Amino acid sequence: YSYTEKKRIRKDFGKRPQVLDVPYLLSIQLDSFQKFIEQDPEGQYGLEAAFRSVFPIQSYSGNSELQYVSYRLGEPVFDVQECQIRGVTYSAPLRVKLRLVIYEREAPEGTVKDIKEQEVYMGEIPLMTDNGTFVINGTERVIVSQLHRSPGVFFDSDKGKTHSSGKVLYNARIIPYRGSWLDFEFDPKDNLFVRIDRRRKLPATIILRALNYTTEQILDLFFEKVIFEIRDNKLQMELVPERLRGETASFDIEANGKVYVEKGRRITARHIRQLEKDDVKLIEVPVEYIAGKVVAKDYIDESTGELICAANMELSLDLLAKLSQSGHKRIETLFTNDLDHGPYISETLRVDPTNDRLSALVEIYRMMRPGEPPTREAAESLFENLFFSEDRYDLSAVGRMKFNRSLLREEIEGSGILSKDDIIDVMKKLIDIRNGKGEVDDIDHLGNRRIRSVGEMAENQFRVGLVRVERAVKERLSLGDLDTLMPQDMINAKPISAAVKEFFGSSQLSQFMDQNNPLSEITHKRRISALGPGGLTRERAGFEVRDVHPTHYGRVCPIETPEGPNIGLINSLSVYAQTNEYGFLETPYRKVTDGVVTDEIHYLSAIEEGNYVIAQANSNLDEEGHFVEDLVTCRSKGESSLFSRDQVDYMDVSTQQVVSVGASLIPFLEHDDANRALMGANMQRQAVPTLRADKPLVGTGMERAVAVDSGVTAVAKRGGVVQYVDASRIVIKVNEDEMYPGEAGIDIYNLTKYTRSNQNTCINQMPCVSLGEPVERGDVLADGPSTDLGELALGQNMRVAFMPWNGYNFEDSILVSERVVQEDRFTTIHIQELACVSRDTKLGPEEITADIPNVGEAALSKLDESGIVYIGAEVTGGDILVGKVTPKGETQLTPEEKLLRAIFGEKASDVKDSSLRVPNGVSGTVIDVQVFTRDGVEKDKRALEIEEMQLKQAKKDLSEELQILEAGLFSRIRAVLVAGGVEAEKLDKLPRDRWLELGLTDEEKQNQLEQLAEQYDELKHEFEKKLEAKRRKITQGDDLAPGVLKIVKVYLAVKRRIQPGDKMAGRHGNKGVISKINPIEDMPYDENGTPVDIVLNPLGVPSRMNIGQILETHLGMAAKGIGDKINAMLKQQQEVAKLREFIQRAYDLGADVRQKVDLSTFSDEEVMRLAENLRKGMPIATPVFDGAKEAEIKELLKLGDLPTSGQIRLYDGRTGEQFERPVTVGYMYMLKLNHLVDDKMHARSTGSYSLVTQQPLGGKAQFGGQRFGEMEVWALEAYGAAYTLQEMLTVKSDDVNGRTKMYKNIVDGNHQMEPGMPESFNVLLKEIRSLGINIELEDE
Amino acid sequence: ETINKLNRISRQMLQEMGREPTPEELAERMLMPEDKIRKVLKIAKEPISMET
Repeated sequence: YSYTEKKRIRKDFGKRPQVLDVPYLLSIQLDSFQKFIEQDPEGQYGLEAAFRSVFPIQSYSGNSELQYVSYRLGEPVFDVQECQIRGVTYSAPLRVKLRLVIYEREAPEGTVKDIKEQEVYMGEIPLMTDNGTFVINGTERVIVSQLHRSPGVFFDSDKGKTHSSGKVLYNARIIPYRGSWLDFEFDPKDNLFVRIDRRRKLPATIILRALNYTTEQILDLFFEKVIFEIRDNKLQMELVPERLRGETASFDIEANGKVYVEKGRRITARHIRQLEKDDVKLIEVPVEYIAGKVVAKDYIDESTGELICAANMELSLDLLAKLSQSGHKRIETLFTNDLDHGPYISETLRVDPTNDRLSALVEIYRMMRPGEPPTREAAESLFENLFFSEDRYDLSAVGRMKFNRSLLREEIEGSGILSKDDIIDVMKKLIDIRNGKGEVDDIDHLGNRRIRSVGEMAENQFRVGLVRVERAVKERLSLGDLDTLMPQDMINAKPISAAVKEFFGSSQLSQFMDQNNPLSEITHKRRISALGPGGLTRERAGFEVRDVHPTHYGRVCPIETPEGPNIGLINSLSVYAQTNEYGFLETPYRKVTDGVVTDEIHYLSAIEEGNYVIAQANSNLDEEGHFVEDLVTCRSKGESSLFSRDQVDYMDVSTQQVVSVGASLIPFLEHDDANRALMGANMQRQAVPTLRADKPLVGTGMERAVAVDSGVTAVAKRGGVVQYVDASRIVIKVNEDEMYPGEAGIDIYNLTKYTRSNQNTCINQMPCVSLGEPVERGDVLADGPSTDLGELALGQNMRVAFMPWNGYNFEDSILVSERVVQEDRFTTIHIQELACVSRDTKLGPEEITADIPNVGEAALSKLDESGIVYIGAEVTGGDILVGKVTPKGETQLTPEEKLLRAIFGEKASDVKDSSLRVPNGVSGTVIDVQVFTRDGVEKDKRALEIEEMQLKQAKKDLSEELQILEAGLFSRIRAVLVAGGVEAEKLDKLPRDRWLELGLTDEEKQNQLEQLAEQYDELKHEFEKKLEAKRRKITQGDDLAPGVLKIVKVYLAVKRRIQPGDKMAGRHGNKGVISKINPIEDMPYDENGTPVDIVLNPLGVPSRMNIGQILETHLGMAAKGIGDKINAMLKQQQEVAKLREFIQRAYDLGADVRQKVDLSTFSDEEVMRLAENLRKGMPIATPVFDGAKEAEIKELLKLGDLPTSGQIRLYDGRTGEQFERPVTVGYMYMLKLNHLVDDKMHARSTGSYSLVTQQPLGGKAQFGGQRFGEMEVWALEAYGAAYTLQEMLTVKSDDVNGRTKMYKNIVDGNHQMEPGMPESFNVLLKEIRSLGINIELEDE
Repeated sequence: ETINKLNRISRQMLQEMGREPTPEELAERMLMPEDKIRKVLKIAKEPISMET
């Protein structure tokens, strides 16, 4: 084990040896955006792919061409912290080397006149942070991976529903990656049809006639030729015997002496095989069998040229007599059948109006741009630019792969555009599907589902920007001069940056990161959405997309999706799943040999899964890999079945690969119904980070991967000895072997203190390591929010009793003792960001002065001389944070108010209090104040004070950086000089300047001294120049909105504890609202005297089938029983041998497990800190579907002194007498969800009103109003209540006179309404009246 | 005409400097006293649709 692994080692049940550990949980984001921005030397996906695809730009045949060289991204102007403070994109510039050439006269291959090659700026693109997060406009945003249909060819059925005939249709479809679609479909009467879009149904064969095909070779490609020879007489028929399968003949077919086929008899295949053995090629038929055949090609007379019969014509006896007199004895007919070879193309030709190529192109050009007359060359360029142009039509490598795969081709690469063989082969495959062979596909199948990611979508929007600019470059180079410009005047960087900033700033796939939990970050980055551009919508789709297909196994989690409007469209990516090279999903399996399961693993995609048969994770095997049975449960093709011992191909990797990271942290998930497990994993995101972090006693072992591999905690990159621990920073001295030769130094980790998360919670980092401690590489140093010792602590573990306690837990309610709220163990910390803008009106500018009209001095004592509140003054609702007054004039005073002014002489002031105030009903502390000011405006006193504060903070911090870094460097220098020429007591007297220039032997040691000297001097000069750069970044002005003088932002830190009305939840989906917060005196207590902290309700457990909360409760009681026994053995000062014995027995404990332990730990120093970390309770890991059963819980309870049944007798806190039927108490890990009540509660007496309709506008904290909607009006109609409704929708809401009349009548204490007419009905009259429709009101 | 001059010059300078031009650069770039350029930049904004 490593160093924090032996700090508090978690007991682990489970019986499957894990052979592939949990991968880097954010690999989708980072690997995608590594594919995006990287210098790829080839046509690999990236920016290089987009540039090499859309370039070279050439002129309108004016022999002036712009081509490409390379690109580069500059470093950002602003680091991420200053970028979140200021509000810009965290972006990087995009320098591109472009090369312009111009050709000469009558030399297309000849030498150019000049080349012009320079760099050019084209927009900023945002960079991903180290965690998968972008920053666009001050906030921290995540782009969710998209799921959609793979580009390729899909053969769908769409059974039954057309015209209720019972017939199935078939439609083929070519879906490109960029371009127009293609459809082929049948009709209820066996006619094929093409669609270039979802446009009108066109006959099919015209697209064949759009590809320069006559009727001859169309019927040649889609049919086989039956040859009628007239061997001297009687019009015989050439025979292949396989052609007669399943058929019935109208006469006797005789071959070589014997009549084999009888008249009116169906032909058995015995006849066919006898005809094969009898060497039968050509047989004799009457003239009547050709009455149903159809001629293949054109038959004419030779000399005269007159038409005997054109192609695709049925043959009557008249046409036979015509072809007998011309002399032709060769007849070519089309082989038909009702089952094998359907004559669909012949029927489609008989439907089709056109004949030749030109009328086909005219028909398409008339049927795509209707209403205008056609033109030949425009139609030719159109059909060029539909499917065969490199510009407006493109299948990617993935498109060509699926297009070859579903047609059973050989090569998996090819051109992006189509070809004649492609469309003809798709039509052949569709006719083959209609003829009964082959199968249709289904769109839910994850082999036909591509997962997009951030790099691909950013690349495609970048290509949109490049074509939008290449239109302008073609416009400019067509008018291009010879030498007046370097080649940057042609290109505008407004559309490129506009497109990429429009995508990252506004899309359904790019949204605010849910950042209130490390789990919530790490599962919002791992999200597979099906919405957005290029995907289905909630209104249109659909049920099969919502449903779970059997190929989601191990690729997409089935038990995590947001229950609500979009169920299943917002899927989550499974734990072990990766993304294939071609973008599809693929999951790990273990390769199985003859009988031995080899530890090598193969990632398999979905369409490669169905061929093999895959074993079960929950299987049993010896050390030689042999399965313990001779038959094992497996799945072959979406079907669970029991197969043989050595027929298996692959084993599942682990027990956890079917779920997500959100669902796998629910212990005992195999004991819950999938409904409540869906709700539990859906709400495990929403835990607020509590003030402490408190180690889930019932964990699943997936907690450390989510803790480390998210971005909240600080993972050590190079291990060593911890030199310095502060709340601000952690300073690590790197070991000698892990240290680079050049740039020696030591590591420093600047922790992020109390700061604002996007969901107003407080993301914070706290050190968990002490001074002088050995650390491993990749070991946690600073716990983030909701993390303890590098675990994931979403909430806290509390003593729970399941009993109905005086009805306070009635429906689902939770009831909490005061022992929780006295301990502040649910008291959370929120940070709000109030803002005060100060603009420039056309009546005058606003001021941030402290002098405010008509307020008290006691209201202003919490302000300074500058008018902006001090740091650290506890304010309540209504206090003034930023004193801001706006100039006004033209008071328009009334009568007797003007009389009063005259009497008392008080000037109505020229200004108005519009100060920033605290919202109604919060509290807390002002912790951070910022003043953004437009350059060219006088900075007031507190702005310069904040600037001097930040300047001293930055200079002190960079001086501490340089000082402790060179302290490590001089401590390396001393280690250098001792080897080879030691000055033991002489060195530390002579100064640090004369260490770099002391002499020593010419070896690697003198070269080492030269390296350390130049690194010292380089860090000095780098310190100086970056200090000047930091000062010029701080002191300069700030960009603002057009026409705003200055913005004062004030960060409140509210400390909200708990109260009845909050929501709490275990990890099993047992929601509840805290109802009464009892004192400790009233809680049920057992015979030892420990009061239970939360009394749940048992009635939810049989109804909602989540029985696993009971098992988690029992095992929590077991964990805290071991913790109490360890606490007793530590309080009695037992020697370390007794603790070693008891912890040894606690960690052995059960069946065959995966948890070998001490004695290998140290004698005292590791064991005693482990017992100090176990006195609050020994944790238990339960790997999800494989972990702890009941009997192991019973055997662990027998280690404690607890009863085996897990139910203690309890004594009521009030009557003091025993409850009959002893009750279940235990330790459940429960979470405080962020639906806190004080964010939800408001009320309105009378506030603002909406402008266009005089109604109170709804919202918060806009004072809202509970919308008394249509169903509630029906409810009051359903009673006899009529005065209630009359005031409910006239006087309280709408009437502009009536509400003020009501307010006067109420403050006079006279309850009475003067109803009048609603205002919005008057608006309705003006809206209908502002049509051509007269509507009036009538006489009396 | 003044608004189109501002968009043209801020199109030219954006590929010269690289970040975007501040109006302090438009003071010496053009002939206007840079306090009028703020109000010309303010006037040129199309109003939002009230059903946006």
